[PDB]
Amino acid sequence: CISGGGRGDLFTRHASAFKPPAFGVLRGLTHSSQTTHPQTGQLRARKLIQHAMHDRTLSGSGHHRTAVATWSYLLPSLRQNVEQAVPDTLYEKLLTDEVPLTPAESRQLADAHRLLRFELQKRIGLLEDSLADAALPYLLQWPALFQRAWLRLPGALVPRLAQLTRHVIRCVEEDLGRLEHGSEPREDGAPRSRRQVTLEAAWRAQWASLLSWH
Amino acid sequence: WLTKSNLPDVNRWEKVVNSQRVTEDRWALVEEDGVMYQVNWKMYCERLETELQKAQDQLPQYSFMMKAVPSAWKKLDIELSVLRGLSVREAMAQCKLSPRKGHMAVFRALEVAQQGAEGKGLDKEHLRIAYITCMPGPTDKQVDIRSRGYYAWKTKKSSHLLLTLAEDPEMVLPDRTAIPYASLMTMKRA
Amino acid sequence: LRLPKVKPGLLKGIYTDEKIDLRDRERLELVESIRHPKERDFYQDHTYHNQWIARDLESHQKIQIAGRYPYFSPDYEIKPWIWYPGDTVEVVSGEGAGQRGAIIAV
Amino acid sequence: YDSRSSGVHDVAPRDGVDFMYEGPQQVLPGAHPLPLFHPDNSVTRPPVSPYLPSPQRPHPYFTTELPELPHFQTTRPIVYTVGTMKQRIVAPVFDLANNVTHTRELDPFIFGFYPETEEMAKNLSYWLVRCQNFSSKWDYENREIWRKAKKNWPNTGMGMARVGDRKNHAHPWGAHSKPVKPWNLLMPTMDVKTWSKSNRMLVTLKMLQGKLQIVERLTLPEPTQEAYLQLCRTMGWDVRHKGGGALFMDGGSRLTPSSEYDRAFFFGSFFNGRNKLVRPTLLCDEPYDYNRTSSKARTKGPKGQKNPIPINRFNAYDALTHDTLIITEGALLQLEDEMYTHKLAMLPPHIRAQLPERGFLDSEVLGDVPPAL
Amino acid sequence: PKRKKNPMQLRRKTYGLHFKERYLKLEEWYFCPLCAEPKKQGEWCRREDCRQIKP
Amino acid sequence: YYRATAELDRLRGMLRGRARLERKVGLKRITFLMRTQTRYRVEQKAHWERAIVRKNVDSAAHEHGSGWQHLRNDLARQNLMLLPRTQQQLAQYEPLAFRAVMELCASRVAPPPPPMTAQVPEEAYATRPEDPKVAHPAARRQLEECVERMLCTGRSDVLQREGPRTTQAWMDAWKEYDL
Amino acid sequence: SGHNVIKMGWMKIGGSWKYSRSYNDARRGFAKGQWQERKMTPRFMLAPRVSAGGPRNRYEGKASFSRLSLSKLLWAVDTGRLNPNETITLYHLRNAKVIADREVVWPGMVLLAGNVERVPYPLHIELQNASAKAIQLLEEAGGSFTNVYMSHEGLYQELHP
Amino acid sequence: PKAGCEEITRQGRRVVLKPQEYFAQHRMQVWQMRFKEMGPPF
RNA sequence: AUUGAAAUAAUAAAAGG
RNA sequence: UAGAUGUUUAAUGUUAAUUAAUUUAUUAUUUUAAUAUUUAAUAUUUGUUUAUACAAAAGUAACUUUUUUUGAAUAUAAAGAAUUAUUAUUAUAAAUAUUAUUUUAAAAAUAUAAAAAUAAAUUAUAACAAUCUAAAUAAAUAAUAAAUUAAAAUAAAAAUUUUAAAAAAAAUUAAAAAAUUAAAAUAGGGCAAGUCCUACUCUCCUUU
RNA sequence: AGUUUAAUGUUUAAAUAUUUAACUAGUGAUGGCACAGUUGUUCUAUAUGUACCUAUAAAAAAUAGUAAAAUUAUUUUAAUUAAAUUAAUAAAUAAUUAUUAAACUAAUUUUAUAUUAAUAUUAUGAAAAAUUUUUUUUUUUUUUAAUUUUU
RNA sequence: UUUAAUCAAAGUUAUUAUUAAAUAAUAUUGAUUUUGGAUGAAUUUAAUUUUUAAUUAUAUUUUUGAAUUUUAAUUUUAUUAUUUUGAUUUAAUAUUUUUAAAAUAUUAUAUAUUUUAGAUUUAAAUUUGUUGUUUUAUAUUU
Repeated sequence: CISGGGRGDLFTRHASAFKPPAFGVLRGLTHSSQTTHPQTGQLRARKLIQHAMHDRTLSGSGHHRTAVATWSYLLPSLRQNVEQAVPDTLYEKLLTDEVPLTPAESRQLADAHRLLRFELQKRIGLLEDSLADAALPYLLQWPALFQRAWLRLPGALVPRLAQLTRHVIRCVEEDLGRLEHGSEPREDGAPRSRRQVTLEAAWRAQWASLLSWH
Repeated sequence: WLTKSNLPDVNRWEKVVNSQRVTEDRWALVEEDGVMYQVNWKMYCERLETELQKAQDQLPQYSFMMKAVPSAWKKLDIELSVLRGLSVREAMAQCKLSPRKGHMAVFRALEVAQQGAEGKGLDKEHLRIAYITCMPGPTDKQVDIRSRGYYAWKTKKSSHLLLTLAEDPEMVLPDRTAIPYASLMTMKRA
Repeated sequence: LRLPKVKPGLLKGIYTDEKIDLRDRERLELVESIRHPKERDFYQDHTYHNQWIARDLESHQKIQIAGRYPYFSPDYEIKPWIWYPGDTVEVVSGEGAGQRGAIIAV
Repeated sequence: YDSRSSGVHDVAPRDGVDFMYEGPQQVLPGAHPLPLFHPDNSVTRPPVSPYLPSPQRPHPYFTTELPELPHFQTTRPIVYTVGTMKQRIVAPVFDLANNVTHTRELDPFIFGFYPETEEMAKNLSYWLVRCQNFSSKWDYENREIWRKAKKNWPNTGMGMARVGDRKNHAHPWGAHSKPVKPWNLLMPTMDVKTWSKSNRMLVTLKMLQGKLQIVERLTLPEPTQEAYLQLCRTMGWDVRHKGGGALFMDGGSRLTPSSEYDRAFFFGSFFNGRNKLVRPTLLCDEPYDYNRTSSKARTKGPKGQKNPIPINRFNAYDALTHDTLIITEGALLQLEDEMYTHKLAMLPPHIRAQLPERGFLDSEVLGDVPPAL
Repeated sequence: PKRKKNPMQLRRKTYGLHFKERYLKLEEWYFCPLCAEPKKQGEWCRREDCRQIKP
Repeated sequence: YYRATAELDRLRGMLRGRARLERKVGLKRITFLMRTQTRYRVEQKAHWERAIVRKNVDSAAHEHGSGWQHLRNDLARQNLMLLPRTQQQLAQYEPLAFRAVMELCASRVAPPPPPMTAQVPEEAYATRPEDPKVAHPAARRQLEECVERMLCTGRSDVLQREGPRTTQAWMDAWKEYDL
Repeated sequence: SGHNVIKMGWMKIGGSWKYSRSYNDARRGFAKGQWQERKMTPRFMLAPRVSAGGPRNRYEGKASFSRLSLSKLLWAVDTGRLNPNETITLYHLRNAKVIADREVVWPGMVLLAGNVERVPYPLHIELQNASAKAIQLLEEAGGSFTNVYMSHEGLYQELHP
Repeated sequence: PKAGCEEITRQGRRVVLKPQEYFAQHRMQVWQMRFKEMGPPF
């Protein structure tokens, strides 16, 4: 996929995807003059070329494409990023003890520091949209991420991470304030609120646990 | 070149600083707000190995390439253009009635690629073929003894059969239950 | 060395979820039946030339078998043997450069 | 050309290494209004010289006796010739403790022969071909392929090409009819005229650049390699493999000249870097060739001179791949001795007839002078 | 032959009906209300029921 | 020799099923096409595209009872100096201006007189005395000629005409720098 | 990096070979040598050869001296190579590098006085058969000359004493 | 020869330096009696 | 002057119709 | 635009003195040896039924544990036309074993094979009948510069014409015919020299 | 049922197969042994000697000195284009194109003009008579441009 | 459900190696297991010739019909060659390869650049009364 990730993906093709000089240059050669001066970079002599190149990711013009825009994917995706680039062995020694890990593990702490600044900068525009229909089970890990990356949770990203983090905080307390007087979510299939007691209690528990942290 | 000896650890990147063969970290020129900042090339690849592998597995398909189907590919293709677009309920049904081997090849593959999807959590009903291709495969060679001392080499061509079963919920199917009328003179005897 | 290297099925492009090789042994009844009954293949039990002659391997075959069993060379051991069970040794290079652990067997 | 009109530079700066252009008041790394492929300042290739080379002062050395340290004269009296520099060349010699003991004239014939490129080329062109493994340049021929002798098929009745005994260069087993065997090649000849003259114009360029430095002694106090590498740190010889390294013409001390090296230094002189060690002479043997007419047809080795120059002499390839030249004062005396009878025969008659007056021709054999050092 | 065939000419074979009426045709079928498998109208099972009455 | 096979290999993308695939057969084609564009451009493209224009300005002249056979001879008679592609631009975008021309060539209006040669002024012959102070008689007139032609061109408000308001004073701008 | 196609000039590699017929003959070393001229018989077939040996047959014993200019000598005694005090012989000339050793072949030399009219200082020379005026010049100057004609081993026993 | 094959596995003949020609071949005896070249060089 | 001959019936190579 | 009056390559190009974006100007139309097509929706394959003798050489893709003798030692199956192919490899012995491979639901030419007439077995007969589909499976062969064509008429070139030009209006597909296109400046007479031929008197180096 | 020939076969079941076509009646013969290439057998065919009698095998060079065929590199910077010819005692140059170099004056516009030397290169093919259409093979891109009328 | 029929293939694949060639002057009764086997002739390769011996010049001279030059220092080192550095340095470097990606112009017939028209010898060699001779090329990569 030329240009790599139009909006969603992290991958792209910049300065490491070369220019192959020995092949029949596929498309956008509107005119035959485009052999000695293809003059790509011009925006119209580029949309002709860039579109027919490595598939502008569409799975096949009717095949099933992935649902990456939704909070039900981005945030349990970001769970695996920091749960891998920072294994719990770093999380334990950071969360529990304040003592210095070591230079190596301090690099692995900063190696993943600027790995969040990547998956954020790429998939931030998506996070704000599905914030509307985002669910509390997923609005609750947004603070629980920047811990394993060891960052204090509270255009450029900083302007937009703030307003979003302020935006989510209210929507969490709304729901938590919507829980104390919770209507009947299911009078059928589960009219007895079981597993909803502890799981939503531990939410209210684990929500304020990060507040002092943040 | 030898990756076991010419590249001991691919996470590293050997340089020469002050005539010292030092091996720093390997990075990548990942993207930013408009800058290019280097991130760990082992970390940059742990995402893609997962964020992609975790992208596809949550796509309602079952991609399934069967290699080395014993048949020529030029003949296999012509009898896969029939199945293009057919729903799996009416592809296993129309491969089981045609006479050609290429359809017996698909049916056996369209069964192994059908139960495999069940363990993948896809329904057996709303399965519908999405992509089914034919690549040339490895070939054999019989000697072909001919007259007057001549000879040739009968090549026994095989092929590959790449197939992906998409899943569409709203796939409504034409009625095939409809018994004919002349058979509905089963009233006699019952 | 220029572009990232990920799982061989993700950026390469042909992403399958279950590859099946039919040339295996398990899938013999699946191929030996797919082909027609009219496709007779002779020499099912006996070959034509004499196979109890001794023969070499393919070029690529040795190349694989020389890297697996290199000690078959004369004097592959290390000329003085200084590593013994119970020694206190640390690794140097490669995977996990710098860990310390006592030898248990050599 | 001018294809690849896009996709070269990603349109963004790097993280902390890319700087935009402030303006014409500040200066970038590397910028210079002259085309320099090896750009060097006085920090990376610092010339070891009193002054800094310049168009004003003809050479970065003293041209007049500085009176705060004793003055030595050359061994043989100096007469100026065609390519000489026509000015005194007083060069401060150094000590193994990185000091400046005394100052000493330099013979303009050897060290003041103004360089010319159309002759130092002959020095390099000779080397780049002499310094060359010939025996590796061996390919098969048509008659070394071991194939059938008969035409591999009757040329007429067959639906093939008109070819017989296919062992030729067109085929993946044949070989060139006239291939490149070692003895076909050339070891070029090089006489004493154009070898000395070339070399003397290289020890001059090594002065005009300021990379020249006379040393009292090059002995290590012990034969180790530590005393070698420690001798370079104190005396300042960057000899790392990448940084420019020294060139060591070696001839022993001033009072004890010796054409061979010092076993202390020779054994410590071996270190995998930009160090060299050469014989303390610029002249070379007269070129002969015996197999000049392929008479000995059993020979291997190139045509031409069968008396090649040994690699450890002073050439033009290591005169520049090693930046600093490091001559010892013993080496100096031998240069002035062997080149003496050379500069005298290279004078006009009317001038060669004044030498017996000016004490140039005091014959150590007729007793008219005590024997020279 | 007198020459080689360009690809636009090997596809020319696939335009007419004699090619589509040999490869690219799908048969009408239906589940035998007893034999439970697909079937064409006319050809019957071996089961004594699928053979006495003719579904 | 040099087939220019580097350049002519990118072009193999926009050819039909055979030249696009096989590199050899594509070159013999793309080098046969490119060698006939340049053969048609420098040889035959003019004489054809140059007559689709002499047909459009002509057909646009029949709508006024005239034709190219007459228009061509009378666009020149009047010294009009219009390229035959310009008359097609007017006949298609400014239909009135074209018609306005077609009325001129049909009118009985005197064409502009041929440009004059170089006339010797009388003052060139007028015998000059031995006088060093005053200028030559011919320059005092030729210079006047140059400053009138200098003010007639454009409507330059020369500092809202701050320079000498009249000509006999503009020729005295050398006395402005005397004390 | 070009092909000197005769009658056509230098040509590029990869160029046109349609007009390089006689060039493919010269490279093969094949020499016709203008042999289509059967009609006109050259001087070769019609030239009576004198002297069953030849016009300048240098048979063994032929006394063919190598010419030594006299003016080359008088230039090397004032340049300073030759000491006019001593009887100048063939040994000095070789050692004074006045004349190379490729010049000296049996019998040694010959002193020729051409475009020389006077010799100011007396000179005493041992050469093989100086010319007449070369002799008179040296004799007229007080100096003398002798003709040291000797066998081969006389030359060697003298040049390498 | 590619890298190793029956045409190089075995060992046909090998070739050494070619002897020269007589240095003065081209002053053929047939001319040294017909002609005599005279005059100054050029 | 320095070998002399034979429809040497067939071949070959030429011309001519 | 652009040096010039047109046929002997440009290069410190990650300094063969470099080390993270070289994005390296690089390719021989044909004689090479490997692959890939096209002929190829193909030609040829296709296994439901016949009558059994022995040696040797011949092979040894090959196994054996199971009864060699009353000899000690030794050895007891298998081919050759390239093949699991037109085939009783037959020196010998023989006479009632059902003793274990042959697809297909069409039509023509052809190919084998077949009642009647101008004392014998024959004719010719290019006459009924009889055998030889297709599809399914499997797949080769020679051939291949490519076409933007190719119906049809019609003039133009040392020329023999591949083209081009005017004038036309020429649709796919399968099948079957071979009219045209893809295989030599030749056949026949009449003459004259030459080689072949015979023959020696005179010719040259024969050796035996 | 062993003996000199005719169709099919036409990469064919065969790198000579099946049927057609011309005479001799084993007390004398299927190989024993034997012969071999500037030559065997020879029932004398210059037939046959292991699927091309140029026998096969090996090693090699004179072997297209032969309308032989190939001969690897764009963007350039000097021209011509058929002309020459005497076998053989003392008479200025063969000619072509090519490479490399050289010199302006009795000799007019205040015009115009490729002469000379050295070396490389000699095969591009007429027989009758009569007689003393035209300039094109080769173009950097945009325009511009003067040779058209039917019987 | 309708598709009038057509129209396209661009630019990437794992996991294992240290072999060839030339060079080096220090070995040597034939490369691929245990003779005869009677105690005997099996297992014999010798002879004054450019030979596993390999030659520093251009002159003279045999018929100039092609031929062609002499110790270099006498037991002194141009010698027949590999090893406890993947032997050394240079030069060369490969399959098992098994890998593989997408709907723009037409729709009553003249060949790419999408304003719809116009424009067309396939090359090379061959042919110097044939530029237009009567050969060659399926394509790809080496």
